[PDB]
Amino acid sequence: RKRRPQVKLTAEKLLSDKGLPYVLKNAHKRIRISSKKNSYDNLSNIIQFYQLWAHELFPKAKFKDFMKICQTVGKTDPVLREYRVSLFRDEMGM
Amino acid sequence: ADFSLTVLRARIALLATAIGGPDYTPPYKLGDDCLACLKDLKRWFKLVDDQQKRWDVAMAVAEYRILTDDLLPILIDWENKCSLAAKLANKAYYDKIALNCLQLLVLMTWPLIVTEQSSSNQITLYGELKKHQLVYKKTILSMESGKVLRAAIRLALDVIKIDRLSRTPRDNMVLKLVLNFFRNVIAIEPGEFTINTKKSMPKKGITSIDTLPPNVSMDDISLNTVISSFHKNKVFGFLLTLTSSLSDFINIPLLEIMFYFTKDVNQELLFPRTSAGFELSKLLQKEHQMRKNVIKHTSARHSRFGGLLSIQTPDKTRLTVSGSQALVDEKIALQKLDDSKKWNKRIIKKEGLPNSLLNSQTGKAIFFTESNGKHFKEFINNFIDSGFNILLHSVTNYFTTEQDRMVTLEQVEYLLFFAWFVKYQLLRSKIDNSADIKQVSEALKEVTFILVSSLLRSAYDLKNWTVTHAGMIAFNELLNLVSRTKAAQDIEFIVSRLFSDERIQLLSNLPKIGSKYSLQFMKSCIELTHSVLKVLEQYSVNFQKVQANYMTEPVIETYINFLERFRELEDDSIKKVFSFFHRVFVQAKEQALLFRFDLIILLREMLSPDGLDRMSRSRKYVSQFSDYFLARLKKRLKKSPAWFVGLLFPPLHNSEVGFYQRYGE
Amino acid sequence: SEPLRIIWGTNVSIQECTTNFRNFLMSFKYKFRKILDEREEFINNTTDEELYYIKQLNEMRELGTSNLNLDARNLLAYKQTEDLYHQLLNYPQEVISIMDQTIKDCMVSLIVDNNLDYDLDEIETKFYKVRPYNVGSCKGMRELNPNDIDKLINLKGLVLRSTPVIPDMKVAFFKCNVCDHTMAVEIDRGVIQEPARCERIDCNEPNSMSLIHNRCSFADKQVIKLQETPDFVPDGQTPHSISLCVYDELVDSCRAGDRIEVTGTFRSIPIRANSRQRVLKSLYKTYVDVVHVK
Amino acid sequence: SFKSRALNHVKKVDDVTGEKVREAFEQFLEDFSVQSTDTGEVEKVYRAQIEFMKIYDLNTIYIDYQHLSMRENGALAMAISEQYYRFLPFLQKGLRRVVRKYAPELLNTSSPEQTERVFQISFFNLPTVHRIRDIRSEKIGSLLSISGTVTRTSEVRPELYKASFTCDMCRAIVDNVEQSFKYTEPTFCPNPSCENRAFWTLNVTRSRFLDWQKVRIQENANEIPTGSMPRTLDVILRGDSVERAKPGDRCKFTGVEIVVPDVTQLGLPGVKPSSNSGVTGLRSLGVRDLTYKISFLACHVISIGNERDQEVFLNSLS
DNA sequence: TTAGAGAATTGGAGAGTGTGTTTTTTTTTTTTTTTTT
DNA sequence: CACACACTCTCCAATTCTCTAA
Ligand SMILES: [Zn+2]
Ligand SMILES: [Zn+2]
Repeated sequence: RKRRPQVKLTAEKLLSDKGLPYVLKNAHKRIRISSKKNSYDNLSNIIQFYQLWAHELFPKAKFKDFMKICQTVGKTDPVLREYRVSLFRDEMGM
Repeated sequence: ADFSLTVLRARIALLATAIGGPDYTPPYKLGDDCLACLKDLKRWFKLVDDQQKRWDVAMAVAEYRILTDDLLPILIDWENKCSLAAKLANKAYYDKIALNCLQLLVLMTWPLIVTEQSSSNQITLYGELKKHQLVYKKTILSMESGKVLRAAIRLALDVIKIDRLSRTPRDNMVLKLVLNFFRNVIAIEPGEFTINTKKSMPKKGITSIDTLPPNVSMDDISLNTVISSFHKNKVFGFLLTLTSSLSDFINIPLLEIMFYFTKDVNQELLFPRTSAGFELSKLLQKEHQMRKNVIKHTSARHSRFGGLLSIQTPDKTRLTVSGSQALVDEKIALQKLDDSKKWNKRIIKKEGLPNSLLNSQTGKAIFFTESNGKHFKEFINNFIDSGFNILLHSVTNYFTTEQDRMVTLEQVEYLLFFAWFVKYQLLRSKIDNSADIKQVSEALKEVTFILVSSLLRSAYDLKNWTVTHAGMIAFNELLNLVSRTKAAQDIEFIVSRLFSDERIQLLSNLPKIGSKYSLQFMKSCIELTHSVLKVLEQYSVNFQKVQANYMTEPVIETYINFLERFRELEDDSIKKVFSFFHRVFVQAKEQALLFRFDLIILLREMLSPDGLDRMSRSRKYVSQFSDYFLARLKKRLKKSPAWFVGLLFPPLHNSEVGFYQRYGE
Repeated sequence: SEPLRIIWGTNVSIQECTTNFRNFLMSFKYKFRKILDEREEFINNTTDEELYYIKQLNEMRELGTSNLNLDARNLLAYKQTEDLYHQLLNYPQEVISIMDQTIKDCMVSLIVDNNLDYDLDEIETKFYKVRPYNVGSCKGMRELNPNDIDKLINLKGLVLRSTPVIPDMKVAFFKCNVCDHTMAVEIDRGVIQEPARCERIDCNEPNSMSLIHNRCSFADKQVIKLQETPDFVPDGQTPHSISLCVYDELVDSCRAGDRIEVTGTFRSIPIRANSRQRVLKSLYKTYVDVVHVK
Repeated sequence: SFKSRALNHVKKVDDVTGEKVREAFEQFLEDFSVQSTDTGEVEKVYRAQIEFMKIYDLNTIYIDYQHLSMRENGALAMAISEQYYRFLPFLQKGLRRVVRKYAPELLNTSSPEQTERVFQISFFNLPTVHRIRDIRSEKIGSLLSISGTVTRTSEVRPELYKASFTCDMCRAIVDNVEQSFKYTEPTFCPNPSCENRAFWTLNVTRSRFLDWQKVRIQENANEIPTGSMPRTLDVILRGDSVERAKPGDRCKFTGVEIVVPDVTQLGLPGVKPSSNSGVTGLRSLGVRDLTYKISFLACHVISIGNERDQEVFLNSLS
C-alpha cells in the first residue's frame, strides 16, 4: 500500500543501548590526545571514534550530515534534553 | 495580434530606411525629412512603450540596425563637421538632429529591469533585448573608437559655455541627458540566464549560461575597453571639470556614473603591494603543490588492479573498501567509506539592481591592462583630490531631505559609492604619504554619519537585506576611517559617542542573522565586527559587557559557516576569524562556547595537507590555535567525561547544569 | 583498539605484511640467497656482504628510476619473510600494493633519516613499483584452470602481436556548467564515482557537473597476444594462445615475434551479452595482468 | 504566471593561472622586440606580423617556440607546453586583446554585418620531436611535435564549431553553443515562459563552421627498428592547415595529443551504440562503457619530403 | 526569548510508458585487367 | 511476443518556514 517510511534519527534510536551510552563507556578509553602528536593526528584520533560509531548507528548518512542531524534533534527533543541534563546532574552530584 | 506585430516591424523597417544612407559618391548623407523621421521614431518609443508596456518597438529597432547603421554614423559625421570648424576658429539645423540622435541613443540604451509589475510581454523579451544592448555597447565603444562619446561631450559643451546662472532648465536637461548617456553605456552589462522551474531537471543541468550575441566577446564589453575609449575621447577630463564646477540638478546622475564604473573593481589590483612571469611561476608552483597532493592520493597502478581491504572494527566485525591506496592509509580508508554513501541531506539556499560588490564572487577581479590601470588610477586620484568632497556633501544633503522616496537602487548607489571611495582613499594614503586622508574628511561629518546610520537602521527594521548589506559595508568603511584618523591625531569622539545603546544592539544582531544569507553578507558582517571590536578595545562604555553581547552561539554559528567556505577565502579574512576565536578563548575564557563538533571537523579539513597550503602564513596560526584548543579540550574531558556528548550537541539553558557545563564549577 | 586492516577473505594483517617487508628490503645481505640454494663454498665478501636492496635503492634514487625488480626466492631466503612469499603468490594485488608503497616509504627514510642532501619532492611525486619475478615453477598456458584466478603465474611464449597503445583513465576531470568550478574524481574498479552536485556550497547545483575528456589523466594499457611455445605443445594439435595486458612502464617492452617470460596475475572478467545492457555471458574472458617481463 | 529561476553568469569561478597566462602572452606578443636580420635591430616581430595580417586579412598567427622559451625564464613556454589544452582559450582571448589594440580591422572577418574572426594560433620550431611509437597517454593535452608519413587524407569537411538553435515550442534563439566531440543541442530554453528542454532546430545562417580534415600517418619506413609492422596515428587538421599535406609525403606536425571518445556510446542524437573494456558510471552513459582513441590535433604542418611570368618570379625571390 | 504547534514547498518512491534487441559476411561464380606467364 | 534501461509523471510525507503562547 504505502511507500516505506524513511529511516531517520530520533531519541528512540539515538538514546538506545549502542548509542550515547556506548560513547560514554568506550570513548574515554579509545580517544587519546597528546602534544607528542601533531594537531591533525589528534583531530583524526577523535574523529575516528565518532565516525565509526555514527556508521554503526546510522550508516545511511555521511559524518557532517550526521552532525547537522544531531544538532537539530538535540535542539528539539525534550527526552534528549532530559537525558543530557541527567548526565550533568550526576557529575554535579559527585 | 501577430498581424499587429508584423505590421509594426514593417512600419519601423520603412522608417529605418527613410533616415539616410552611404550616398556612394562612403560619406553618409542625411535623408530629406530626417528630423521628422527621428521625431516620429521618438514618438513610436513613447506612444507604444510608455502607453502599453510592450518593448516590441524597442526590440524591432535592433532587428533593422537603426543604432549601428544610422544614429552612430550621423553623430560621428556631425562631430567631425564641428571639430573641423572649431580648429578653423546649416549648423543650427544639424544641432537638432544631433540632439535627437542622442535622445534615441539614451532611450535605446536605458537599463532594463523586470518586476512584479512587469508585463507578460516585457518578461518574454527581457533576456533577448539584453543581447541587442550588448551589441549597442560594443558598437558605441568601437565605432570609430568612441568618436560618438566625443559627440556627446560636444553637446554638453554647448551648454557648459553659457553661465551657471544664465542657463535655462531645457539646457540643464541636456546636461542630465549626457550624464544619463554615459551611465547607460557603462552599465550595459551581460544578462542573467533564466529557466522555467514548473518542470524538473533532466539528467544534465543547464549546459550553458552564455548570454552573449553571436559576434560579441566578453572582452569587447569589459571596463578595459570602457577606460580605453574614455581616455582616447577625453571623457575623464570632461567628468573631472564637471564635478569640480558644482558651486544640484545633476549631482545624482554624476554619483550614478561614479558608482557604475567603480562597482566591480576590487581596489587592491590598483596597488601591487618579467614580473608577470614571476607571478605566473609562483602560481604554477602552488598548482604543482596541489597536484603533488592529488598524486599522493592517486593509484600507483591501473584502475582495474582490484586490491580489496577489510577493516576490522569494535564489536569484532568487518567493513570492506576497494583500491590500493586504501590498504596502507587508514585515514584514506575511512574517508573512502564515507565518500561512497549515496545519501545527501538536502541543503537550504537563498530584485532589480546591477551586479556589484553585493552580488559578485569574493574571488572576482577585473584584469586591467597596464596603460588602462594607470589611466583609471590617475582619473580617480584627480576626482578624489578635486570633486569627491563637494559631491558627497551635495548628494548627502539631497537625500537627507527626501529619504522615503529612495527606492532601493538609489540607496545602494549612494551607500556603495561612499564606501568604495573611502576605502580606496584610505589605502592610497596607506602606501603613498602625499595622499591626504583629510581629502575625504567630509565622510565623517555628522550629517553623513546620521544619513548612513538612519538608512541602515530603516533597512534592517523593514527587513530589506540588499540595503542592510550595503549599509553594513559602508558602516564598516566609516569605522575604518574613524580608527585611522584617531591613530593619526573631536569629530571622532562625536560619532564614537553617538553609537552607545541602540546601534550596538543592531550591530550585535547583524551576525546572529548572518548564517541565513550569502557569503558576501557574512564576509561584510565579519569585517564590520572585527573593526567594531578593534575600535571599542582601543577606546577602553564597558569592553567586557559589550563583547559579552557578541559571545553567543548564533555568532559562532555564522563564523563556522563562513570558515566552511575557506577554500575560496583569502588569508586576510581567515586572520580576522581566528583573531576572534583567540579573543573568545583567551580574553573571555568562554571556551565551552566553541567546543562543538562542527569546529573540530572544520579544523581537520583545513589543517590537512589537502586543506591549506603548508607555506601559507594562514596555516601557521591555525596550527597554533589548534594546539591550544586540544589542550583545553583534553583538560575539560579528563575533568568531566560527559563533555563527549555535550560536544556532540548544542548547549543547555536549564540554569544550574547550563552553568556547570559552560565553566566546570 | 586499533581497527586492524585485513586482506579481504584472508585473515592476513597488512601491518605485519608491511613491517616484515621493510625489514627485508633492508638488512637482506645477498649471502642469504647463497645459503638458501647453498653453493655456500662460493660466498664472496664484496657482493655477498653488501646490503643488496640498499645498493639497489641508492641506484634508483640517483638514476631517478621508479621500478624495483624482485626475485621472489629472496623472500624465502630470509627467516622473517618465508610466509610473505606464500602471501605474494596467493594474494598478489594487495601484497604488490603493500610492496609498492613500502618502497616509497623506504626511499624517503633512506634520505630523511639518513639526513642526506637531496630533493624530497623529486621522490614524493613518483609512483614507485615492485616488479616481482622468478615467482614459482613455470606452467603450460594449456595447464591453466579456474583454481588459478587471482594468483601470480609464470608463462613462456611467442608474441604474435601488440595492439597500438590504449589510454586507460586513472583520474576523471569534471567541470560545473553553471559555475566553472572543477574536480579531480578518482576512478575505482573502472567506474567513475561521479558527483551528484557542484562541490561549491555557494553553487550546489545538481546534474550540472560534466566530464572533460582531455583534462582527465590516463595510464597506458597494451594487449599482447601470446602464443604457447612449441616445446610445450601436446603433439596431437595446434599451440594455444592467451591475451595479456601490459601496463605503464612495461608498454612496448616486446617486439612482435619476441620469446618472453612473463610474471602476471591471472584474471577473469565477465563480458556483456549486448553492449546496451548489463546482461553478462556465463563464461568469462581470461587474460594475464603482467607485473614483470624478461 | 511563471515559476522561474534566474541564473547569473557573474558568479562563475575564474582560473587565476589561465588569466596570468593570458597577461604573460599578451605582454609577449607586443613587446618581444628581438631581430638580427639585416643588422642588430628592434622590430617587435609579433606586432609586425599582426600588421602584416591587417593587410591580407589572414586568420592565423605563427609563433616560434624558441621566442617563448627565452621570454621570462621560460615559465610561459613551460606552461603552454605542458598544459596546452587548458591554456588555449586563454591564449586566444589574450591574442584578441592584442589584435584589438594594434589591428582592430582584423577583429571581425571584414555591407552586411561581418562575423567574429577565429584565430588559429600556430606554434612551431619546438626543441624536440616525437615518433608515433613514442606517443603515451601521460602527454595528453600537451604540445608535441610528431614526425610521420601520410598514408591517407579525408575530404575537407565543415565542423559545426559554434552552434545556434531556435526553439520550435516558443521560437526563441540560442547562440554560441560550443560543441564537444558529439553534436550538442541546449538542455534549457532561454525564454522563462517556455518549459522546453528539446525539439531544437539549427539556424545555418547564424551558426559558424570550421574547416576540418583527418589525415592518417604512420611511423617512417626508415625508422621502424626491426622492419616490424608500421604503427599509425590519426591527425586532425583545421582552418588554414587543411590540404597542406599529401599521401606518401613526409611531414612534421605540431599540436596537442588528444583523447577522442567513442561517440556512439556517448548517446549521440539519432544513432545506435556500437559493439575492450571502457569506463562507466556517468549520467550520459547510464549502463554503457565509454572507450577512447588517441588522436593528434595539429595547429602547424610542414613537409620534409607553374607561375611562368617574370613579374611574379622576380618578386618571389629575395 | 525559548520552544511548540500549524502551513507550505521539495524529494524521491514508484508507478507508468516507451524503445530496442537476432546478426552474418565466407563462400563460389563470373567478369575483366595486369602480368607474370 | 518480453525483458531490461531510459525517461516522465504523480502522489505523499518529511523537512523547514512562519506564527503564537508559555
Ligand atoms: Zn557549480
Ligand atoms: Zn521555448
